[PDB]
Amino acid sequence: LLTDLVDDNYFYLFDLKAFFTSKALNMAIPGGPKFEPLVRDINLQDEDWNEFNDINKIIIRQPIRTEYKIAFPYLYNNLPHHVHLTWYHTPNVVFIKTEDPDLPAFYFDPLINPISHRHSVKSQEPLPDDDEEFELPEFVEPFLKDTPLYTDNTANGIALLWAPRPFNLRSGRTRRALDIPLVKNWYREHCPAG
Amino acid sequence: PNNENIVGYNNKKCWPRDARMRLMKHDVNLGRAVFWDIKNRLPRSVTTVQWENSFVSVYSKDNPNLLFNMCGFECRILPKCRTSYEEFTHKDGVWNLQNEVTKERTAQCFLRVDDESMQRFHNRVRQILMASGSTTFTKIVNKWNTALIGLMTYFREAVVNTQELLDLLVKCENKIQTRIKIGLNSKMPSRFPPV
Amino acid sequence: MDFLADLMDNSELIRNVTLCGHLHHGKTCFVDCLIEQTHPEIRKRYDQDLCYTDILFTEQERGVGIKSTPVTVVLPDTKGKSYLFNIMDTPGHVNFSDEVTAGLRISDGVVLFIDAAEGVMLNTERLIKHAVQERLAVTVCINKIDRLILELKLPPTDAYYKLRHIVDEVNGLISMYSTDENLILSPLLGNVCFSSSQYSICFTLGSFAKIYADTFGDINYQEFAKRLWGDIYFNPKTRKFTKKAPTSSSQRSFVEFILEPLYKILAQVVGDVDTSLPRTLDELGIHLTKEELKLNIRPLLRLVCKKFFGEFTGFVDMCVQHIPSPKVGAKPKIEHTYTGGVDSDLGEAMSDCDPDGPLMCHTTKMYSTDDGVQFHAFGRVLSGTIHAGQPVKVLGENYTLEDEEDSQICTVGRLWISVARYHIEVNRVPAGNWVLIEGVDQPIVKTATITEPRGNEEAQIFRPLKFNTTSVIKIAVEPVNPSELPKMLDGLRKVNKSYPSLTTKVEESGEHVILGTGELYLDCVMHDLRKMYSEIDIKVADPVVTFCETVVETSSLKCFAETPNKKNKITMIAEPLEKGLAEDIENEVVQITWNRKKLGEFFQTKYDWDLLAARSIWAFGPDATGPNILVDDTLPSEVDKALLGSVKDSIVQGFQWGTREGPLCDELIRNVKFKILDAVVAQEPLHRGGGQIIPTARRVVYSAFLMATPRLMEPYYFVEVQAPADCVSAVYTVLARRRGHVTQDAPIPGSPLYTIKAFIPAIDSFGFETDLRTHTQGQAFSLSVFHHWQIVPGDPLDKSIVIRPLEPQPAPHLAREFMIKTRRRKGLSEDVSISK
Amino acid sequence: RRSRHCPYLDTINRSVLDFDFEKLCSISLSHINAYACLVCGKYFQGRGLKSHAYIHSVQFSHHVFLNLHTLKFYCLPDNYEIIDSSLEDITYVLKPTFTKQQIANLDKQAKLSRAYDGTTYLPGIVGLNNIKANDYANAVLQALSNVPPLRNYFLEEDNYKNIKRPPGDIMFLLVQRFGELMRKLWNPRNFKAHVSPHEMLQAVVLCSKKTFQITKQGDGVDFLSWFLNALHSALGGTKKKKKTIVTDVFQGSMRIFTKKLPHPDLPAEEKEQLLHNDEYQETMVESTFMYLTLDLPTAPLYKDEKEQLIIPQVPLFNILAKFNGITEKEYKTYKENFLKRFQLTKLPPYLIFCIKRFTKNNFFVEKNPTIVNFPITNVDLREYLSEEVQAVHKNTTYDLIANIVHDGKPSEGSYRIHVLHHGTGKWYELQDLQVTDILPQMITLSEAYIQIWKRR
RNA sequence: ACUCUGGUUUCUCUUCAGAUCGCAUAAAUCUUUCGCCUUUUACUAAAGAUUUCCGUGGAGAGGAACAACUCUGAGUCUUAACCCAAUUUUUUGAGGCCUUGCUUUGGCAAGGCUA
Repeated sequence: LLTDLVDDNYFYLFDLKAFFTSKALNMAIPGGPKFEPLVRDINLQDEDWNEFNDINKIIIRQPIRTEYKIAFPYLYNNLPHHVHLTWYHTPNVVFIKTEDPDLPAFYFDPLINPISHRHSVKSQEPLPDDDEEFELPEFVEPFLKDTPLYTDNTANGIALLWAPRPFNLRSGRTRRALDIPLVKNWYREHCPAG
Repeated sequence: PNNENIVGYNNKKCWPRDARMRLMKHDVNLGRAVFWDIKNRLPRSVTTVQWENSFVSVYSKDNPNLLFNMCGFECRILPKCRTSYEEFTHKDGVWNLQNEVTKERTAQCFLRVDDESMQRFHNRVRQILMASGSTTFTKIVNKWNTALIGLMTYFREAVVNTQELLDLLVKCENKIQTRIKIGLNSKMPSRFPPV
Repeated sequence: MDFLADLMDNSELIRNVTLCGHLHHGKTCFVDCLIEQTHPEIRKRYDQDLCYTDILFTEQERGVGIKSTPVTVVLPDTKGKSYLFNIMDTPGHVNFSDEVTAGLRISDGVVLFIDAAEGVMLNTERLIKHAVQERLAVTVCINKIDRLILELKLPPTDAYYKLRHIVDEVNGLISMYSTDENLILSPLLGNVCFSSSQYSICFTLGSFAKIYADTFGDINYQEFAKRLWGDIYFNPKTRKFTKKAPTSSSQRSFVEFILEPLYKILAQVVGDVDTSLPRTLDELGIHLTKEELKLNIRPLLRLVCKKFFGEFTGFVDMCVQHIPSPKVGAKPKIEHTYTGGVDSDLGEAMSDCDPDGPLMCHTTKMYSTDDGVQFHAFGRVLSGTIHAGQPVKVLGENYTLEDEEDSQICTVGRLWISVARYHIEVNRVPAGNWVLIEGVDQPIVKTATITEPRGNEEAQIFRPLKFNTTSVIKIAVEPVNPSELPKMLDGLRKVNKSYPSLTTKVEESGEHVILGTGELYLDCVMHDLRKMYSEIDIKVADPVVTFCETVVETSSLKCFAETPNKKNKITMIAEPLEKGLAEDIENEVVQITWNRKKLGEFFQTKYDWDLLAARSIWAFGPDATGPNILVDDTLPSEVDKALLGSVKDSIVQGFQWGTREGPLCDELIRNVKFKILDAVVAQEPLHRGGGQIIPTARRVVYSAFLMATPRLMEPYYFVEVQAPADCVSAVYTVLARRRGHVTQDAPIPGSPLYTIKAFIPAIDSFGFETDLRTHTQGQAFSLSVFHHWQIVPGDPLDKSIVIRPLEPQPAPHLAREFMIKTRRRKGLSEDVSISK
Repeated sequence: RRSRHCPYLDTINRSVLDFDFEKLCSISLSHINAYACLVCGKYFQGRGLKSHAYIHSVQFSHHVFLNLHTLKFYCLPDNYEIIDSSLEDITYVLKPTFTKQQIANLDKQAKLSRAYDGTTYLPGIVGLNNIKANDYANAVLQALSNVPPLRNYFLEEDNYKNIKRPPGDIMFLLVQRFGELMRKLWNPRNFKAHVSPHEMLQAVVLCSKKTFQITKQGDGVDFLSWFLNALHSALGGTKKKKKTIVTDVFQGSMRIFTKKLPHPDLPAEEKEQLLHNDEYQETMVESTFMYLTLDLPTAPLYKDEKEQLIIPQVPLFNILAKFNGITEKEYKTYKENFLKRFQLTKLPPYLIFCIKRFTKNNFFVEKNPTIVNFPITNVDLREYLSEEVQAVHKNTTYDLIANIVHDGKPSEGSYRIHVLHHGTGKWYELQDLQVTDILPQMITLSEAYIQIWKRR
């Protein structure tokens, strides 16, 4: 019943603000809904030919799609009233889910591209000159030396961070069964192809 | 200085954007100049000419279409040299204007029923329907027939290109048929024979 | 805040810091952490990220930094010594590099924020280059280190490898851009911070060793910090650090002592909050209440790290030990930015940074009021003290010692110390500080220089901002109601004031033009212009880039022009410049101020130019650094040099005007070399005035350019795309439709995301980001910046080309269509006859 | 240095030199160092090299320029100042200068001022321009133009330049620009016979909360009230300046006597019982006034006894029956009725009459067509004044000097003003830019809307 | 390791609700624009303003249950084996004498003498 998504980059120009802008612009997102024209039914829809609208001065490279007019509304159309600015971008959540629980929680799986250490590449960085004067006291140790690096709950707990709202929070308030739409996240996504 | 000559300018909204008059700076200025010149030579006390009730259309390098509304017909002339690849005679309401001296076709008048005449016919149908409480079916249909042929025999060629009029004729015909049906019985028939 | 006011008077305890980096790298979140440190009543919400600097509603709705926000706070260091930090939160989006440039001018050092999961992104490299070229101290703050733990799940050794790789790449970039050896950045030197602004993690080696010292004791944290990095393994047997690993599985000192504890702290909370978390907190000395252990995992991580790491002292140590104070950094600042230089009497006076002396305040940013009616200039006080109610002389950008007309006398109103959402109203501000100034709005457009109204006549202005990018995207604007044109013009001047890189100009056809860097930049400009300021409906034309004109071959005819009195004749030809010469001229590699000997030596050595031709250079480009060369090739035996030199200034001015406004369109002329072959000059000085030579010089420049085979040059964007492995094909498909070719697609080390580098035309880049994100389901994000000018395919002057009304033209028809439609929009004639 | 050697003086054409436009560069949209070309009349950027003015000079061969700020003439292609007494007239048109000697005798001279175009005109009778039917603003400004004390106060820029202004205040734009417009109107050497107040209109629009816009006309009385209040407020400085020029000229004092009336259904005995309560007793309120609002009687609803509709006629003293102790005027609010009496206490030196021609009925807004018969040369208000204030006010005779007349329907309103040229008995009707000599008898036959009277 | 601090659950009631009352989402009425139009009752779909309904939070009050069980916070958060001092006080070599100035005298001020 849940969603495989880890961030809201999938809902780019396909979120509540984007649909509000669409409806206010009397424009239809290809996968989005359609509404009747807003109160500005005949505001500038039938604007006649003009020296400012002259198609002879317009250079055509790629047609200005509705997505362009919704992503940058104040730039790509006139009269953007009751228009909501959609969220621009969130950094790509790069969480790597683990299929086999036997593998360590902190692990360099093949999905991660290897890091070139390049120690042979010429690179000189400051060194302490092997000064024997500084010696750590015998009673100092790295923090949490006794505690292990990871437990059996570490991977599952990390996976709970990148989870939908009911499962990313450890405590909440009870809701009546009516208020839980189990399929609301299904039609909020794009309709599958074919 | 602010280029406001385009604000109050009137053009025929009946035609598409690329079909009506294009509102360039030079030609809008020329049209307003022509109207001002014509209005100047008429004394205000004797008569007057209002810009709002007037329509001024130009034809230049920046306007391939000439627009005017004469006797309820909205005509748009388009020379064969401008935007016209070749002539199609399949369209009924297009007049093949022909150069008399050279005996050759040079332009095409695209006819269309004026919106004022549309509104006049619709109001006539509304008046017929309203005065039908005691009117017999024969008199209602006779008034319909008279008004309809008065419209059609006038705009015989211009109705076909006028898609808004075709939908209006059907709507008015269905309205008077519904009037007769509800005069017959209160409940609407599921299907009522045209015979 | 009395201690804050008293701290302003000590220039040694002041840090002017600019936070810079790529888009969404934690700069704003870091400033939020600092404010939360200094303001107990301001606390971030559990789920909604506090954005204290993002005060604009556009920034809040878009979630992207747009304008720089100054923050002045008192931040204690490791030793508890409080300082006064002037922090600029520059936007990270590449389209808003103007705000970064404005911030760098009034700053002495740079804190570069880099995402830990991401590598060194496009804006990171660009801002590194800009900060190095602006002569500022560079310090790195590798942010979002939590990603390597809770998101990438890398082992601590691999996290160290990723951090080391980031540091190495930054060091390589700095070495490539700079020459100074002491610019090496390393956490051992204290130049690098590792931080997680989301979970309030911030530490250097020094601060974390200080944590050890405060916990264990009898440890020299300064000496211990010098061992907590690099391949310096720790030997538990001898309790000493060795460059050789004592055991086979021995870890680095950084991994063992820093990365392992961090991983364990971030792993006992996200997974083991229920059991073994109180034990770990007791082992760390952290105590949390019953109601604080009930928080969700992310607020719990933030609280635990705030308890364990406490205040932000490693960042303060970085900015104190490496970013110079205004007194220390004043001399390079004056040497770089001031026109007169440090040699002048004021230049010597500026280096002292005396709070009492000649007031010279340089403002690079202008912030609007709530209603938008009034603007407050913001800048650094480089000498003297400004006061409220004090009249000032407000120099412009064209102000010189001769004209003295660009300046204007104004009365300084209320003064403020700006901290994002609130401002501390002050009565005076000493030198070396940042101040909000009111009552100075009218004479200030873009940058400005403020001096005392009387007593200072040597005062020149500071050099205007040299932005890292050129605004090439052009949009036309007209009001819906033509009667409201004055309101739109007022809005245009307001947005010109509020945007450093904005350029509002009027074409000969009356079309108002706005120049921008990208889609987001112009979208924000238009949103401002509509909502604030003008408060009227405005129509926007389809965006169109600005072109440049060049010649691909030498002119086949010796073009000539004559003055109206026909007493002067100039013969000139135009040929293309050598490859890379225009770029060198634009990049200020060679200047007009150079003596002729060094210029000739450079041109002969690096370009194989003849000594006679190299020493005959007269002027450069439309402007001082314009990419055009005027060479006096007249034979001395034929034309007298002294007679010719009498009109040298006039012909140079005509050349500059002609290269500014090209023949083909009203566009800049680029990459063209002009040779003066024959120049008949009248002897009487009345007939050889400027009003005669300048139009003749412009006409001969036009004729020489037209006869030489002309071409249109269009701007090309450089695009960096963050996409996974499976989305690279979609990026290729999208770039193919827009005349874009890919130069590099390399995987990011330490991340599964790829980086595709490609060049796209700026006129085919409209909607490119939207198409890329739609076709890849939002998994491919791209940033575009102007890189270079490229010749448009086809022949611009081919009159046989037929342009369709609403159809894209083929490649051979691109140049002709571009020139015709540019001329139509400009309001010029239909085509340019070669005769003119 | 080579002044007086300029050969481009003859190139200057004074016909196209209109300084009524906003001083902004034609390309850079910058108000700083705006240079006005004396050949084409356009404004440009600056004198230096690579400036818009410098490029324009070497492009159209326009070699003469004027600095709109420093009132200096420059030849940018050569970059040398032009100093000559022949061009002093242009600077006077751009920035008129009025001395005390010229101001004092400005009301005692009668000569046709000579304009460059060849059309004669007079100072102070110049008609303003209309921009999208803003005739109300022009009428109000001309009404204030005919006022000598306000004009003299605004003819000297130094009279208000050195006052204290709040840092966030914008009301001062209504003072300096108004003074500039006053100087332009009374310019004896103006190039044209008309003045177009573009900058003044922008100041009015900006200072107002988008009220009284240029595009849409507004009520004359409301605009005049706002203008007077803003002038009083702006000139008040960073303090409460009780005695300003506007206050000393137009502001007077009247006493309001209010007697609350009980509900009509209340019995007479209970009404008398409530008469003991101070709520329904007379209450004295002494409040100063900027103008006097005269309310016309209701227009006739039928025809006369001779089956011919007659234009209503009312004497001036009949609508002046207000503001005295005898007349009691009922105020029907939405809740309760009041009997508000008015008693004049302090006649201002100049009195402003605002006849309420436009009242909104239960469904729409109607205009009262009642015609007021008023002598324009001798009216005495000593009778309306109290016996206590008639001793101090030894002067009560008022002479009409201006009369704003509204004609037509409220929607298609047209504003015209009949100004009185001081020093002559002639009356001038100012309709937009048109100035027409109107006989004194014809003024009283028009629908008077706003009137100004001088004590003298 | 000291002493005082004094709950949780549940059922009602009265009020206040900013806040996603509600990570959910209905209906009715009115006024505008339409769509159907031929009249109710249903409606078409946008906007605006209301009301009702299904629920919710805080605070206050009154009963009941586990009322007896402990918290947290504050309070000073209160102890001896063997080992120690050149930067602030139980190990710290810091003593005395004289000169002359000066204070009403006492003394003070500076310098010199050491061992």
